[PDB]
Amino acid sequence: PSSINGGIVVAMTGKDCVAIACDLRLGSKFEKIFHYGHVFLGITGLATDVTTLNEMFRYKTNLYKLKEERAIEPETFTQLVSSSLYERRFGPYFVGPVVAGINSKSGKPFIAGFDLIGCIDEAKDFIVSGTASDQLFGMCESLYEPNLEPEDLFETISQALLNAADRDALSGWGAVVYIIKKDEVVKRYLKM
Amino acid sequence: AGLSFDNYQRNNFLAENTTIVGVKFNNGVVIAADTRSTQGPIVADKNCAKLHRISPKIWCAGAGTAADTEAVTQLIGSNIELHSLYTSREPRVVSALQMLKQHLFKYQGHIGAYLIVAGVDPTGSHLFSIHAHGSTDVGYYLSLGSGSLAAMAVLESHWKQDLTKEEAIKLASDAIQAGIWNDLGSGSNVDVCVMEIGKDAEYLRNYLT
Amino acid sequence: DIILGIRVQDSVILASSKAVTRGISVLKDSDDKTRQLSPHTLMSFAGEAGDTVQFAEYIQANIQLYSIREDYELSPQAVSSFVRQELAKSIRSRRPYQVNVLIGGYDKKKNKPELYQIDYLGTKVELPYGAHGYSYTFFLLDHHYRPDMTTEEGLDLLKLCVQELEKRMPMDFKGVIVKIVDKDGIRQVDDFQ
Amino acid sequence: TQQPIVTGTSVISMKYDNGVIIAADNLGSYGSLLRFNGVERLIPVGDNTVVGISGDISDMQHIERLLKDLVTENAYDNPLADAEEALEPSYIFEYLATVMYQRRSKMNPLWNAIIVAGVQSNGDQFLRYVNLLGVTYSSPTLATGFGAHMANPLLRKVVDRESDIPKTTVQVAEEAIVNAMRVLYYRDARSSRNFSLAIIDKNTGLTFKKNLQVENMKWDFAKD
Amino acid sequence: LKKGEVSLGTSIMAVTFKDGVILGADSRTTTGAYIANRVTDKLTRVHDKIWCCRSGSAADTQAIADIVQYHLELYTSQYGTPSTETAASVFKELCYENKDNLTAGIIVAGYDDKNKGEVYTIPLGGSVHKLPYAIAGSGSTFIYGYCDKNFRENMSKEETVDFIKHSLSQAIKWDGSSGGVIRMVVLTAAGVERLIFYPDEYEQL
Amino acid sequence: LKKGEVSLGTSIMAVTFKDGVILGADSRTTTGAYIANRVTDKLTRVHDKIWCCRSGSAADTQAIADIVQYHLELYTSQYGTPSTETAASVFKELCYENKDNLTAGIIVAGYDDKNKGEVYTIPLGGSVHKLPYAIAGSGSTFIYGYCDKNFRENMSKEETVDFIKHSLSQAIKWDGSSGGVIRMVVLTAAGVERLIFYPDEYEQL
Amino acid sequence: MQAIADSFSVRLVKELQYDNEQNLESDFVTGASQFQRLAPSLTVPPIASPQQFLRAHTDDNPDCKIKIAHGTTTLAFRFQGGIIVAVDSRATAGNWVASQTVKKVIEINPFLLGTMAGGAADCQFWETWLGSQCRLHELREKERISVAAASKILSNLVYQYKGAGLSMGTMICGYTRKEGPTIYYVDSDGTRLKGDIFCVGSGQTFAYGVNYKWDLSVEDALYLGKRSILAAASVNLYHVTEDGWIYHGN
Amino acid sequence: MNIVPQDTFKSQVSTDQDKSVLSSAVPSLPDTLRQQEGGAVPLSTQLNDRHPLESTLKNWETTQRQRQMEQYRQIFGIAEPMKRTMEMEIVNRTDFNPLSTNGSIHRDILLNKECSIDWEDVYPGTMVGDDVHSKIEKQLGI
Amino acid sequence: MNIVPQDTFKSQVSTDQDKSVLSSAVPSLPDTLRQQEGGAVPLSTQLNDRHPLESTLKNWETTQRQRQMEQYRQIFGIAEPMKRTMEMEIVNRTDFNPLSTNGSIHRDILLNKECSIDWEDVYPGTMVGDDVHSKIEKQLGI
Amino acid sequence: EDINVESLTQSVCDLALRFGEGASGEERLMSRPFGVALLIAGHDADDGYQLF
Amino acid sequence: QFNPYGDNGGTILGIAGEDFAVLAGDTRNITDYSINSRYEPKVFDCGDNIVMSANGFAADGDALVKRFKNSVKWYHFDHNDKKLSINSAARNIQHLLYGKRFFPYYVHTIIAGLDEDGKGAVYSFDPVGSYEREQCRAGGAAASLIMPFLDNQVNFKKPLKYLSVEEVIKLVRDSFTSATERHIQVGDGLEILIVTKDGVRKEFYELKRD
Repeated sequence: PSSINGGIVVAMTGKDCVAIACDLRLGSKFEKIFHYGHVFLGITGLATDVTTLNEMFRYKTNLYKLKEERAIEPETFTQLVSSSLYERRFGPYFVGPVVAGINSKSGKPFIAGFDLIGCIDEAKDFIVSGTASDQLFGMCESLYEPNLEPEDLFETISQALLNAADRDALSGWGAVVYIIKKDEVVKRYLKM
Repeated sequence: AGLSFDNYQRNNFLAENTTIVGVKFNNGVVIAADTRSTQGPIVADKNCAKLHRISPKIWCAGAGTAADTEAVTQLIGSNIELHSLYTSREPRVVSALQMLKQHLFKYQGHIGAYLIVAGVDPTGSHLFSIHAHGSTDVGYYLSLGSGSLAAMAVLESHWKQDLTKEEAIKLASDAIQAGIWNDLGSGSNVDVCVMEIGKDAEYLRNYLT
Repeated sequence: DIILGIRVQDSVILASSKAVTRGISVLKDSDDKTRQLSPHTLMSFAGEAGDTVQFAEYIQANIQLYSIREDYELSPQAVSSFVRQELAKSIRSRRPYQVNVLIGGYDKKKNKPELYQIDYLGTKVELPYGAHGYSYTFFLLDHHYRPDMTTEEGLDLLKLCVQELEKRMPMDFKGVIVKIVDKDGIRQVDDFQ
Repeated sequence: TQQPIVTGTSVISMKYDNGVIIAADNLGSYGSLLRFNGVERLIPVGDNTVVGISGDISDMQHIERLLKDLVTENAYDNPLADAEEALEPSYIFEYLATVMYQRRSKMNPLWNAIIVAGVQSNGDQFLRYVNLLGVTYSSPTLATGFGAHMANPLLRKVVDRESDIPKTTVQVAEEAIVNAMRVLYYRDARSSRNFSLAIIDKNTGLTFKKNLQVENMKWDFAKD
Repeated sequence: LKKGEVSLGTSIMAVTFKDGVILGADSRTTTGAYIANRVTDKLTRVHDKIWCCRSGSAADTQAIADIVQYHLELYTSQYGTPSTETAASVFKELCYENKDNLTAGIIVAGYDDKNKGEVYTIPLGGSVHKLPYAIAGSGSTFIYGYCDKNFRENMSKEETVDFIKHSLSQAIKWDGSSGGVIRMVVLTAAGVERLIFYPDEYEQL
Repeated sequence: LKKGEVSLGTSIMAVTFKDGVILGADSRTTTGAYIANRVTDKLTRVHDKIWCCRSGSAADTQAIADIVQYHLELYTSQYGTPSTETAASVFKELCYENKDNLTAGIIVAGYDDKNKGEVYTIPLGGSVHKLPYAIAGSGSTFIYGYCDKNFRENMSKEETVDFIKHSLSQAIKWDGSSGGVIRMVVLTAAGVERLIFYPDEYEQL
Repeated sequence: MQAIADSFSVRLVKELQYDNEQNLESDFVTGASQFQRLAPSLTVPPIASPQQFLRAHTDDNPDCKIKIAHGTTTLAFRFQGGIIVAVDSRATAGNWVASQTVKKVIEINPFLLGTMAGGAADCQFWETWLGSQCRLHELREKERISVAAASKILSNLVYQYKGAGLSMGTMICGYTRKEGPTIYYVDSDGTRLKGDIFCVGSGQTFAYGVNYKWDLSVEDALYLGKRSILAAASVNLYHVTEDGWIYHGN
Repeated sequence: MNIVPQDTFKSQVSTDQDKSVLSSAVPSLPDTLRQQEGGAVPLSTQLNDRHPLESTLKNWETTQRQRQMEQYRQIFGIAEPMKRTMEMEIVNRTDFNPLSTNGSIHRDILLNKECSIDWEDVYPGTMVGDDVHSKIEKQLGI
Repeated sequence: MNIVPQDTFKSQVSTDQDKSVLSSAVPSLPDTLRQQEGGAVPLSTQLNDRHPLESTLKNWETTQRQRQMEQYRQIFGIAEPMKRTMEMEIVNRTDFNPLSTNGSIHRDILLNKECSIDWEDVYPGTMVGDDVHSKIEKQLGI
Repeated sequence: EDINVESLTQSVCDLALRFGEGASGEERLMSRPFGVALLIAGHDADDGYQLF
Repeated sequence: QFNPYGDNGGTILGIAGEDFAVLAGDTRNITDYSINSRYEPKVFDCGDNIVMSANGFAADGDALVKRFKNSVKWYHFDHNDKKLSINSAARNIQHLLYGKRFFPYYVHTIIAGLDEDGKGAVYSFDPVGSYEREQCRAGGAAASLIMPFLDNQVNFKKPLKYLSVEEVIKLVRDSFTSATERHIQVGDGLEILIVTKDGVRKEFYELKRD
């Protein structure tokens, strides 16, 4: 019940939309995806570091909105995450973060991943984080197709998560999926 | 202040429980790299830009810890921009070399960045290699990365003093191509940057494929 | 594994815990850490895994061969000496293994009970009482032991020792099997400790 | 064995249309000391095979003894020992690879990397590699040690696939080998300027060249 | 000394002669067995007629040499041209005070109107020794005898050039970490003269 | 190689000249920094005109030399005087077949009517090399250059004596494990000649 | 005497190490005697510390790791109708597709069953070898071997190699006329323990809730075993009687 | 031409490697009772934790003899080692003293040890199977 | 003339070494509540298991400044380091901004860091005692 | 798999050869030849029913 | 201490059809980041319509294949040239692997052929002899990428039972092309051996060489 370390995060890009999904534990709270207005961050790894990073980024994004008088864009948030991670060069957090979002002015979807000291990997297709399943990357590679509609993208990412969960730990596995458009965000739960 | 040492003991307790070339030619310098980015044996990105810009006419490419390379390059670029504004003069490659050398020596090799730096300034064209511990060296042609041996073989095969711009570009492209073919770390594309005296820098993304 | 033994005026009482290996749940009712060497000599053993059982069965086979060959029974002293020799021999060319044996017998030529203890290095000591496997029962034995105690008083002292042992062990300690060697041979106390 | 003491650096080799070419330098090093000059590391076996050995020198001499004994035992009570019952490169390689794997399995290995080159009786080219672990493989170009990292990229530009073999003449292959040796002398600290070369051709037989030196060295741009 | 650090496996010589001093070195920088740079210049100038060669850690020696050059510029702004002894003292202080953290050895060759050419050696540890001639590096061990049999006081310039060329050719021949071209600087009252000799010349000596 | 074992930090030379061969050595045996024996004789005779010098473990080399002498007596009982090549082959076989358990290196100098003086060196590992001249030991590293500059083929006896004396004097001068007197054996068609030179003679060369 | 001359008459064979008969047999040079040994020959590295070598080289990237048997719960118990053996049949998944159902119970012969634990290869190999030994014994004595004898044979075998690296834990179950039904547990440490109820693997405590009496019917015993496995958690069931084992599946 | 004994480690093991003490009930397994080693000595324990000098001492004389035979073969020919081995085999084969362990005088003469003493000479050294008949069976191979 | 900082380890310890957080009930003991370090941090734990580069990084600039002052003393005399130190002391002494942590412009001019950036500049960085009055008390030494 | 009847018969005959040199070159094992003859009746899939 | 093991990372895949079997492998032989060769086959015809591959340390796999083929020769000599069935071959290979229990081969072994009824059969082995019959198995560096591709393409989606030889060959080629695009150690070439009642057929395809 108190063991929540680990997990997986999958981010994918469609046509004028993005999808970010994470695994969720069983029933009888701790979700690994957070948002800062219209930028979504999913963190895998040590749970205490995940909570610390979420609190720090909420702090920084609130101050940024108060000063700039506008919400922060995915690229700027990516750079901020990179610099914050690099600050702890010799004591780094045991985390793998993934960022997804849509730029307001341009409408271009954006996803990125980070290493534990902030090296940025900007991918045009998808990002997978976590070490729960080794075949999850292969399943995402086999299922992904460029320029998918939000319904098709949701189906693809949900199928990838379900297939990864089937050949892995079971009896309580759940998923949380976010479909992000320029003006609409949909959050869904998968109990399969 | 500075880089933090917090959670060092905690991390210890938890633990207890690329081809880059640079070529000089008669009126400038050329730097070239491959575009394959890997995370272990997995190809993370088939089109990655490894050529970085310290200043409009001073470029570099690195190996080692990627985050360290990027951070050090950006810090030195900020220092170079401020110094150029302060002196109202074009930045010199020697100044960037001095800043990089002293910064790397301060950290006693704990910043894992190995660099090739090429540039053009009012004093001429310059090419340097920089080691993580702070040692620097000068040369007419340099190679770096896991594919550096094949690229160096190609460079030693077809290098001469009187090289034109086109010959230098072809030689750098061939060295990167050899690293691409014979090294598992490289393979996708070739990025080039040509810095010629008296002209703007020319950045060629995906020069070959 | 814990073993205890008390030599009372006319007999020897040996108590062995009916324990089991770790990681596997077993339902059994038998004394697996005791071999009858001769109709008037019993051996209880404690220690590590099957090395000890192999040694005990080897000793039993040798003693049975002697009994068949001579149509005669070795005295407890000779049996203990042979066991000590074999235990010393078994570790002359290998890393020593944890083993501790209590040999209790009734000599009919002398008509008296005898008790011996041999440790893992092959040290044989003749004792009025002994134990192995306990991290104190020594003081309880010292204060409440007399050479001319009867079998009943020895059983009462053994029961006190068992209670003292069980007061500092979990319920996983199922119990102790008790056997008595005297002039009529070897018998099992089916009632209690 | 269990540690190298006196060693040689690298051997390189390639196939061309009508035969094979192999080459190796003439140095035996003693650590950082370039102790022995004049060590022959190409061993001609028969009229059709050349064996190049890199690594421990004492083990190399042991292998030379084994090869000589093999040649002698082939001719034992054999009238046509040089006409039709002469040793083939494949036979020699099979024996050597068996020895290498057996001595690896004994935890008593021979610290060498071996390349066998030659022409079979039917005119086919033979070029194969074995090492101290018993790992064997074949390729149109082969090299050991530092050469494997620098000579192979240069040689594969001439012969990159099987179909390139019929298009490569002896002159082009020899020039490529010489240039690779020059590059190795440039960039290998345990290398020597003196080297030996061997050409095995299905028409002209075996040509063994000794006392070859790296020439045309561009030591001119160091003035400034 | 540091793990994964560039070392200086060189061949260094400095000889005092009648008209001044000559400093000579090879041009090879290696990483293990791979030659990282075959045309490196090892003759470091800290003042117009005060030069040095370095051994040990490359980064530590470069930092020390930069600090020494800065110190000599500060001294020159006050009192004019420094003596070779002053530069040697500064080198010695920097090497000795940091010997627990830095690995550095320095050969210093200088000329001045008062002392007329001097050589100092500072091996690992930080001690200083003044000598008529000095050798250092991994390849020096192979020419200890030859130099001892062929050095004379007050040699001419050509004789000193020949002596250094022969000694460094032998050092290159026997040491795997040494090779390339031979670079020399001649410091006299006339000025500074740079010389280079190529392998095809000295290998036939 | 064995813990607490006597090592051979010597200076060994063998030179072929017009009339035959000369083998020379120093006379110092040390245990760490203490000199255990300053007049030791290092010229080992395995046959009337076949001599050797040893390096590495003293016990292993002594055992190997005794076995070789016994082998050569057996050979002489059959076929007469053996050649230097045969003795070198026996030494090489003994050293190579036992290289995992014994540490031994041997320099062999011989004379015979057919080959007229030969030198062989068997370094650690067991390989064999035939050379016009050979040097070995801890003090040899300091005379690699000098010998390379002063050896000529077909020298006279006196010139060879002088060359060996100078080289070994330098080796003694620079090596702490070498010292004492210089002992030489001259093997020609005339016979065997033993020579000794004292420190007060060769230190003034 | 001429054999001595041949021994002293001559290198190549010595380097090939083929002068030894064992090497020739292992490489099938002189025939197929290697596949004709009742006691298998096991290769060891010719060094001073084979055990340390094996332990270091086994506890370290590709799929070339030694396969470990399932840690799934297995139960065996005995009643007046024979023996009930129940194994949770959840199959682990990897980069492969199974042709049919994977059996976690080894059928030693039509009368003996064994349970896998620890090293899968060790259990399979040595239980097949035990089946061969039992067949030879029954041919010789013209009578079915008792469970005690087979368990003792396996225990002696594994004890001879104790500490070398073997890892196995098995339950030998059999019904003979003389002994009735009998269950032994034998592991790589040499322990040989006769018992009435055995629960091995993860969740053994939950499955040890066996409602157990020596008067249970066959159907009641099968239901009890199935329920115990479900409480520990499909289930594979075996009923061993004097006439052999019968596989039910559930 | 070996000096220190080599190739002393065992390359393969089996439960029936000791043919003289094989169990009659299970011929693939050894008979622990007739081994008389204490009953708790698996063969695997003999493969580890040995004194490094034991193998060198146990095979020293055989190694020296083999080197002598190889030298004779190289210098004299095949016949000399053949004759030495034949003499030694003849002497060793016809000596059968079940009540003694000392070597024969003729063997010592052949080995050139007439006036030589080693620690093997000073220190030359049950319930089951230590009688004359066991030695008869081992000698005759029945 | 130091390059790498030296003499960084502490030679003596005491329970009252940190004078600013001494307890008022027991002046010989520190006040753990006002320390605000988590309440479970003994001083002894700070003497072991430190990153070896932390002391070098923390004292690098001071070491370089001391070397520069020593060079000035050797070459120019006592007056030059005296004046540099006096200027730095005057600038640092009269700056008191309890609501800010950034350094002054004049300090950067004196340190010749007008157009220089390091990681200390990029990364310059409770329930009890983090107010203006604590800084006033520390500054005034009352 | 089941062994062929002819293969088993060949193995038995090879054993019987042991009064001389073995089939694979083994040394002599018996002092005299056997004094018994065998009739081996078998069935295999390859050759049906066989009598040897 | 001397390390007797190495790594020559490659990828193999065995699939059993209705009346055929396929065993494929990449032909790249590498050491660390270097390329030893671009065409070094690892799938061999062992006679009697049995194909074998031992991926991992190349020397151990070559030795195992050599021993198995010699044993097959003696089996033909001693049993009137009887055909060796696939299950008997699997048992022989299990014994060969377990004979090195304390000094194991550092390989993963796949064999393929036709069973007694004519159906395709594939057997997979652990390094010390534990073996099982399977419908499909991938091994090596890129198995975790090849298996999801086949699982998405096929149902074990047209069922595998009704696929033809050409369709299986196409699926193998596509999966290996994807793995070559994603994995640095996979490329150069792909070789496939197909076993049917008519025998063994070889096919070769080129892969990306970077």
